[PDB]
Amino acid sequence: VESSTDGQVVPQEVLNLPLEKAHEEADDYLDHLLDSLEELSEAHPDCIPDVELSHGVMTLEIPAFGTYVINKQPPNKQIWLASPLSGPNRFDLLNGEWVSLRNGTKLTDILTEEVEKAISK
Amino acid sequence: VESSTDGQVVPQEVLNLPLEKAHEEADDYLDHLLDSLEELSEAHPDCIPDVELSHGVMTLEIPAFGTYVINKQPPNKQIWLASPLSGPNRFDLLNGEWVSLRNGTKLTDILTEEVEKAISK
Amino acid sequence: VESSTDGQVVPQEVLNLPLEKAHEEADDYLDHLLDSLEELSEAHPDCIPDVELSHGVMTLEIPAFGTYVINKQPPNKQIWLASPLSGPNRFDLLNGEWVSLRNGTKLTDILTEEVEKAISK
Amino acid sequence: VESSTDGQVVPQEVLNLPLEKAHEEADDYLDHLLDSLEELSEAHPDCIPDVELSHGVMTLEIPAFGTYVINKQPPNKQIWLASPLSGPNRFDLLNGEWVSLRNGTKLTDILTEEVEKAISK
Amino acid sequence: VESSTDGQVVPQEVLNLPLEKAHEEADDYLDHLLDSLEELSEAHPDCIPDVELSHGVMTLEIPAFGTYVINKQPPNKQIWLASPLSGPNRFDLLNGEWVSLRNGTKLTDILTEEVEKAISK
Amino acid sequence: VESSTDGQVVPQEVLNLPLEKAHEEADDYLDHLLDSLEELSEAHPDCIPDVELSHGVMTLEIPAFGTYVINKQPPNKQIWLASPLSGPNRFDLLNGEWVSLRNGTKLTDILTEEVEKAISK
Amino acid sequence: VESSTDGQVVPQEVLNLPLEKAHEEADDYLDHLLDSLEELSEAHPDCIPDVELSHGVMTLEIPAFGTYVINKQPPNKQIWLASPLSGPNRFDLLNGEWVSLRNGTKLTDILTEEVEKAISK
Amino acid sequence: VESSTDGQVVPQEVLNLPLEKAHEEADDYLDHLLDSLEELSEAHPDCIPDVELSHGVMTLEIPAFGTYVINKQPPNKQIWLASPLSGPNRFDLLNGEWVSLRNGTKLTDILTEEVEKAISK
Amino acid sequence: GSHMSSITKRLYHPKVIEHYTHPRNVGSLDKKLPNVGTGLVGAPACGDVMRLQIKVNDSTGVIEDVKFKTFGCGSAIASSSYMTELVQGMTLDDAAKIKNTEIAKELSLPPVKLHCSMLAEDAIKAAIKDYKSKRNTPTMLS
Amino acid sequence: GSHMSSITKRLYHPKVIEHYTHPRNVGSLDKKLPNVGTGLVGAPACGDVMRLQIKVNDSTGVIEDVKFKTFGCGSAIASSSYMTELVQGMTLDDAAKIKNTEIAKELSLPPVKLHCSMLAEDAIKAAIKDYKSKRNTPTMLS
Amino acid sequence: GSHMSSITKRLYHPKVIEHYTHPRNVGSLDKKLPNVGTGLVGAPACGDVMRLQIKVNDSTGVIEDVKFKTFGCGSAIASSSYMTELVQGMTLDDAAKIKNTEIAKELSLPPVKLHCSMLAEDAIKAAIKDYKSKRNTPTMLS
Amino acid sequence: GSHMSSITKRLYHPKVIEHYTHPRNVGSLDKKLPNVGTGLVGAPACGDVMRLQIKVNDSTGVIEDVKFKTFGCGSAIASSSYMTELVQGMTLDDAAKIKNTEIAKELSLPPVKLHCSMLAEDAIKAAIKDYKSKRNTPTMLS
Amino acid sequence: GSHMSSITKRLYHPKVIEHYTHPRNVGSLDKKLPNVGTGLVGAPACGDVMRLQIKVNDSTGVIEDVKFKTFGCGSAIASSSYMTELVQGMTLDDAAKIKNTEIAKELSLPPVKLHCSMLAEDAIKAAIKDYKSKRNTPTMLS
Amino acid sequence: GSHMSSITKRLYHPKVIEHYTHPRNVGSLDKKLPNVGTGLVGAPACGDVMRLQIKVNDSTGVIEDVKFKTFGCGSAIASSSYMTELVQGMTLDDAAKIKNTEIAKELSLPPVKLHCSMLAEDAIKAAIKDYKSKRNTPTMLS
Amino acid sequence: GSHMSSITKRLYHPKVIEHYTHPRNVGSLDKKLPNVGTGLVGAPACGDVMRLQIKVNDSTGVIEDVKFKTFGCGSAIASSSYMTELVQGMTLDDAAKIKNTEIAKELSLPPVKLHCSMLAEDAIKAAIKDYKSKRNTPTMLS
Repeated sequence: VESSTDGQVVPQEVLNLPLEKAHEEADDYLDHLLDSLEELSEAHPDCIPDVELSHGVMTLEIPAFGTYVINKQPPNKQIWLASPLSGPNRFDLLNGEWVSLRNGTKLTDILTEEVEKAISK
Repeated sequence: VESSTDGQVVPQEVLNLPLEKAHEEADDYLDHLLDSLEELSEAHPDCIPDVELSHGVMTLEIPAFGTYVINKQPPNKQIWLASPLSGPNRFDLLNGEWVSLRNGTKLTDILTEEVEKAISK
Repeated sequence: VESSTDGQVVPQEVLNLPLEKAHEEADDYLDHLLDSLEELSEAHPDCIPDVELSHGVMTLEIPAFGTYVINKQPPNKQIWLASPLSGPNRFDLLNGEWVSLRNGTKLTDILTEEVEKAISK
Repeated sequence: VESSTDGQVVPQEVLNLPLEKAHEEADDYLDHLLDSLEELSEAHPDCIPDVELSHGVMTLEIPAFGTYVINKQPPNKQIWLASPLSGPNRFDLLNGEWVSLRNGTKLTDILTEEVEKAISK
Repeated sequence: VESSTDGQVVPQEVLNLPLEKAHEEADDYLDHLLDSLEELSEAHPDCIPDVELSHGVMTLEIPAFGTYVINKQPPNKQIWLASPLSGPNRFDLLNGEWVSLRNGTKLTDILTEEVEKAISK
Repeated sequence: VESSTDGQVVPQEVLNLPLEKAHEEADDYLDHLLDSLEELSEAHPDCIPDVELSHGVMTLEIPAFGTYVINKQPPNKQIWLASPLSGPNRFDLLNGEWVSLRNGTKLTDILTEEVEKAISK
Repeated sequence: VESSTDGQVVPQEVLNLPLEKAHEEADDYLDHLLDSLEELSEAHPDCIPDVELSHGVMTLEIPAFGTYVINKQPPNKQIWLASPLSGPNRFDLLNGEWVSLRNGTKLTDILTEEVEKAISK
Repeated sequence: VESSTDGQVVPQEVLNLPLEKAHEEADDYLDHLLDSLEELSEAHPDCIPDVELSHGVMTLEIPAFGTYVINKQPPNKQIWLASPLSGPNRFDLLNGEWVSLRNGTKLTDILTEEVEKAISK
Repeated sequence: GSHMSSITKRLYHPKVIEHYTHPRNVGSLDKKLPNVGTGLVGAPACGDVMRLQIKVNDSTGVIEDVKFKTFGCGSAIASSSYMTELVQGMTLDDAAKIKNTEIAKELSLPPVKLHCSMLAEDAIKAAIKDYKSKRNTPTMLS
Repeated sequence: GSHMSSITKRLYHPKVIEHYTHPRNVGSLDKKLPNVGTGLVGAPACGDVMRLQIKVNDSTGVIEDVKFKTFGCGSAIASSSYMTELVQGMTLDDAAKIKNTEIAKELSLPPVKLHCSMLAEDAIKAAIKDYKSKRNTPTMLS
Repeated sequence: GSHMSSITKRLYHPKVIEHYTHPRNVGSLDKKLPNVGTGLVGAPACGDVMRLQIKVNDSTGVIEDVKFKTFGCGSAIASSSYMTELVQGMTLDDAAKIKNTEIAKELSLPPVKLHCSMLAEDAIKAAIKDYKSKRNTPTMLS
Repeated sequence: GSHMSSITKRLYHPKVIEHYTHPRNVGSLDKKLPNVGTGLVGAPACGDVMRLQIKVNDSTGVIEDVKFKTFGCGSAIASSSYMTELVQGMTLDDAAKIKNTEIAKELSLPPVKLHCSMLAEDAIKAAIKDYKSKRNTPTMLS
Repeated sequence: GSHMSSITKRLYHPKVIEHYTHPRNVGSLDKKLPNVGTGLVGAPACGDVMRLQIKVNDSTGVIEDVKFKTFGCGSAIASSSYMTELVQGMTLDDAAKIKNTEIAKELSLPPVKLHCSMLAEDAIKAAIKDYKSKRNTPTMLS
Repeated sequence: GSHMSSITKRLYHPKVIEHYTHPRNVGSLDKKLPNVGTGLVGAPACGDVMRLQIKVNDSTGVIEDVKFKTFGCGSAIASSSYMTELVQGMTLDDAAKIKNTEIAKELSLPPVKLHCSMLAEDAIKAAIKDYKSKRNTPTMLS
Repeated sequence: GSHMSSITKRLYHPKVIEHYTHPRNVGSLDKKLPNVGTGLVGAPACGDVMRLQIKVNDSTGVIEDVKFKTFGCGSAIASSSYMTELVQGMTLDDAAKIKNTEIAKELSLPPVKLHCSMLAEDAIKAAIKDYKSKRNTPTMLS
């Protein structure tokens, strides 16, 4: 979203029309997903692993199940990540979401599912 | 897709429904980029000779009908291809296969087609 | 089984034979390294809830029961380790487990035990 | 057990008890894998045309089967592998064979049995 | 023509009139040298030692008799060439062929001759 | 095993249970590889002449019946060996001691025997 | 030859007398080592289909028995050689031919015989 | 030669023929170049009191009846020597054995004669 | 992202609440010649069938309802729940985020094998990629 | 291409045989509001005109029948055969691989721009982009 | 490695000859408290059942004989031949030198998944991991 | 591994549950000539014996049961109860996966004496250094 | 370069076919004040002359035919055939292209000096260093 | 090695005392499936036959006794003595240390000469690695 | 070596032709007091002594003929043949060239210990270095 006018819009004539979620891309991605994983975090007896941002690269805790330590790929490309079962991927943007370059799948809110399905089983 | 399963697409009720194919996905485009590219390289007295992968630099060699040697883009991006008939070509996978970072053409079987279009004439 | 996925094998009535435990192997036993820092602990009534992940340095934080420090050794041998009560070690994989190659005692399941024995003493 | 000869040992002195194979030396077991292929891939005009052998890189070239490039990982550890459908592997020497830190498999004949399966189909 | 037009000069009314085109100039065609010998490579019974591309820089050679390693001159000029029968000499473009700075000879179509004259004698 | 125990055995319940060898983890192998080269090394009217001790190298010296000279392998791997009749060896620790890449031989006690076999003849 | 005479300005009276091949210039020996070695090492359905060309190494590539790789010693001495069949050979010249310094032995046309003994056995 | 055989070149149908004294290389200089620089150093109250080698170099240390230090010369040359009564030599091997390239001498037995001519007087 | 705000999001699991809102297998969709997919899974040894039918509005493109079924093993119920939570309230692009790996590390106990209740990703990718051929937009298909 | 391996491609291509096997001048398609494209490209003076028409199933999205015609040049019959092999068995994304340069410098032979005998790729890029406006999927077309 | 050398060696395929020479599904082994594995595996979904029972000498540690059973899939017969030719006549170092991707990419055309048509690597690895626990050597088992 | 997951596993102590399952010094094993280990250690300081006999399946390589004993020291009871939680239901590559340094600083509180209250892991390093010899594979023993 | 594609083109002798095309020592040429070169070189080792005379168009600058005489050695004849393959049907920038080191190491076994047989390219370098002058352009010579 | 320490060592060896301890070649062993190795070697060109049979306590993994025979060569007597001396009271791993170039170049004298007058190590590597095969562990052997 | 190139070279082999040329073990040499070497080597595992007698010209130094014998193993005949083809028509700076390495990896297999039937270059290294001594040129001998 390059309009950047969310709030001054949506009073029932464009709120009955579909509007896509805002993207900055980077500021929005940090604002949304990083604290969607923190909403889950500590102050309950339903256990948690915590959220991390070690050097401004997301390094979300996945200690018990899976390995999804996000890194940056050496110069000329951004983001190196490796799935423990389906192999590596390179992440770039496509509509402000981080969408893989090798299979076109996101991770925008999949990480939120992972954490609270690690306490369902 | 990150199904990453041995079979379990074959019980015949999802074998008649569509699903992704050829996206396993970081070495897939070195198996379908070399699918019959180097197959016609020897073991015939006719056809076309010498088309082979070097140290991981995949090339197309045809008598005098074209050339593709994989190249790298200028800093901030990587992987480049060039044609003497359309000049600069930019590449990197986008959501699956190779997809131009110049437009949206794919060299995935361009290399294979031209090996045997040099036997046609 | 180096595929690390092998669906539609042993539905559990044609098994009655030993079943192989996962190998990935680059990050397989980093999901066995911790197995109670997302399945247990963290905002639980007992002590030591802290967890930290750098970009490949991840251990349970248990200073009283002694922490291990994951380090890398100068180029010639991979990984360096430090143990308060048994001095420095050199570690490499064997089948995917993170172990000294001079012994069979891993730190993989040691940190699993010590987080839930921190409740007792 | 190192010598420079075979013979002048066991001249039918004992012959009812055989003995498991020696493994002299470290890089001789990168010559054994090579040796197998030349009459399990070539000397016939049918099917598979070539298996490239490069300097300081060993490759396997099969059209759609996929290719295996034997790599090295950053100095600290030697030899890295990436399979076109099996995922990442790594190998370290044992008694002078190159033994995977996955299932304990050896690539002496992994990349020899695909080669003669090429001939079949 | 230096506008890269060689279409619409071919319906015959100017194709009869003398015009010369074979210019690469470098970037930009390799069909006149690198893979002009690919046809004269190996598949067919005649023995030829190599045409194969290296690491991504053309170093075309005939290891039989015509070693003329294609190299770059140290910075301040471009192109260096070897000769087995007259030692090395500096070379540079003059018309997009690699031209001798001695008095002008071009190895563009000469190495083509040598390969099929190395099986004749 | 990094038990690090200083006894607390012998009341005769564990003294009827076999105790083989407990790992160093780095110290012990170096020892005993020089404890017959510091007990028969020199300074006796008959015994081997001398073993010169060095910093960052270790050797056995015998006038002409040869020895194993310990060296290091360039970064990627560690240990390198040369000898008058065993040729080049390398070693890795993987059986709880220094495992030869020739056949798994450990040189900790070989040097001990060679010293007093050079006293034999 | 220093004379740069291999006459026709002689009636070949000079030639009758014992005269031995000598390589001049320093690119000449390339077409006498890889002239002889690669001559039966590419494409036929009798065995061996291709050879690789690389920068800084130029040897025979045969995946029938393993290979010899010519290395280079760090600045102080030029050329090195190593084999897992005869250890680190070490290398220079002495007659303008490739002369290993193990015993002064050449290997200019020896390895030729192992290309046509790959058919025999 | 280039050997890899020392056994089955001795049953006395080839040892009744001269069986030549080989010199090579990383298997005949380690202790057969150090055959008296430690033999007559210690393990006796008699002889000469000392000759000792350096750490990572070899030196002759006869008290005042000359000396030799193996030296090195800037890159363009590997290894160098000096003799008190004739100035500096240069040392390099060419047949396995080290040979002066200043006049032709091998220090294999120079450092053997001197050692026991210093017991004499 | 997520706000309420409480930490009882893990106290009661999302899946029950999702199921409760709009059961099952009915949904809401518009009618035109482009029409919604139907997804299935099989195996008779395991016995599993997971019928994932998306019902997608064609005036917003948003999956309003995609409901699951489960037959066979009881561990495929949970698996298909988070494949009907992430995909709703988003378009087909952001309903293809899902990875098998999401639910294939949660019944693990890591093996070298794979279960028949690690297939709920493929269950709904037999419906949304059967709605990229019947929706006549194969862009997101591959 | 695929592993077989076939080294008997010696003055033979099964592409012409494949065109012969299926009809011509219709194929397989479903009747619905999204409908198949039609392609044309021609040069009047040269007299060469190639009509490549895709007839594509609108419920699987895979091109099952690809028609070709060639008029004028006889060296363009061969060019059209490569727009009738690869495109089949695949969706539009995996059938938009081809370039004009793919077949154009495979005609001939001299430097830079060639003749105009070939037009085969252009013919089916007027047919797949007229099935990205009639299929109703703009993004691929641009 | 291996040589013969003959130009007619690959004309024929080894697998059929090997299967034929032995008659039929019987091997040689030693009898003692440690004992040879059994390698049942089954997929009712793809219909292929196998059974790779090793018969291994316990006093030399050399696989003497191992045979396959293949039911269901007919293209899995010749993919069970690599678990009865490398192993037979060779050591227990050659017991593990196989992959499941060694034999499951050939029919393919590599997809995202694989195929459970052949499960012969798994079958002998249900028998050599039952001969690292019955053999009594769990060092390379896990 | 497999978890509820809830912190109810920390509300009650695991050691008590472990003790409850099969008291005392009784297990299950496979009876054959290479027999299960015997695990003992003794300190004459408090005159006590800690007995951690492993009873191991000799055909799957999994410790079925190991039951502890502790005398004297009242803080050594808990010390010997986590050498039985881990190794049961797991391989013999997971039997030896624990150091004495694991348990020999858990009452620390850095002191001068580590006492004879933390010798428990030396009683199951007397059980696997007796079992691996009897099992006939001292590969990981030494 | 060269495309036909036929790779059995040079399996049989090129030279015979080339010689056969123009019988016998008669080429095609134009004449004005610029007039064709004349080129010989001795070789009394053979006891004969190799006479390579270019016959060149003086209005297009393309060597129509080059006509050569060779006697003596039977290998000398085949060293004068590749100086008549390449140059014909091409310009005088392809007559200045050719190297004297092209044919001077083909018989050999790389020497350091030309043999009597080899000197064929010296007769066409006596034909282009006499034609360039007569043609009135010594520019390309040096 | 081990700091005994002998500072009174001259030219004597206790190897003779060790061999006698039990008369050759008999010693002590345990009886069950790991039956002790029998190792032989012979030279047809030196005439020496050395028989080394280890006798091992199977339940402790420690070789109790090994003694040698030596025939033919008188210089092969010393070679066998060290091999037997070293490995008594020690683990099987401690008997996998020994190299054949322990005794091969420690006879005589330049690398040029090698003899068959010392093959003692080979005979005990046909008894400690023929033991491992019968002991049902191949993971210290290879 | 030089590319002629024979394309039927592989089908035949020089070794048979070389054997055929001399009936029977007859060669050519010059007679003077400096005389040809006489060379043999025996492997007791090959069971035969391979007799390689060089017959060398003494006025050019060129090996005209060198003949072989072989008995016992049929795998050593090939090795001795290739140690007469290589050195014929060569000088003693091209026959002091030859390496054992040539034939020391051609019966591979794994050459962990150098096979006896690869010792057929030691037969002629007892002839050409017994030539240097008798020809009065040793230094290359040492």
